[PDB]
Amino acid sequence: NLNQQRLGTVVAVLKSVNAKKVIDLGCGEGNLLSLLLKDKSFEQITGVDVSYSVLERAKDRLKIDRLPEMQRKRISLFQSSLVYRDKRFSGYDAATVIEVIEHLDENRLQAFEKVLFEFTRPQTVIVSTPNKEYNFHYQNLFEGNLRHRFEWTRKEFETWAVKVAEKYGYSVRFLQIGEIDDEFGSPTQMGVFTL
Repeated sequence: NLNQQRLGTVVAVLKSVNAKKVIDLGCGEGNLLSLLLKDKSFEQITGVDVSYSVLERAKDRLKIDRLPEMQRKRISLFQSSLVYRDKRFSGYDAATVIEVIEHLDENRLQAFEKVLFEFTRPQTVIVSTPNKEYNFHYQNLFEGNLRHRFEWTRKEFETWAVKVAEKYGYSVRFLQIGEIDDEFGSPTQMGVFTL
């Protein structure tokens, strides 16, 4: 499924840069945390979410209060707004922002940018967001999955990526996740930012 490819790619990218400490900003229900917890190469796995409701679901989904001792010593989950600085954000090799920016209004987005690229400022930053164009053509209204609004087009994602890259001094690489359409691109767009 697409989610597998999406999260599977993030992990792959993280290993390519030999990231040992990873923080997933806006971790939702911990799906990425799950996959990361399966790769012993990651020494510290951290998830952050603005809603404790979602964090609680993440805790249950991961059965954190069940994993072995050495397993629970590597993961951490905590609540934060993601728009203000937080000391708990520093000291990481990489930060992941999966399907998060399309949900942020102009205001929260710009503040999130400073906290991420200026304060947290990790060696690697992975960001993925849907492709409005691709979905418009392959996603049926009210249908939960692909195959036959606030999402960004390729141009919009590329424009944003170049903007933060040149403003904060990151080199940016563009990846296409999912089946590629010669005219519309792929289901999800990904930008890999490196210092």
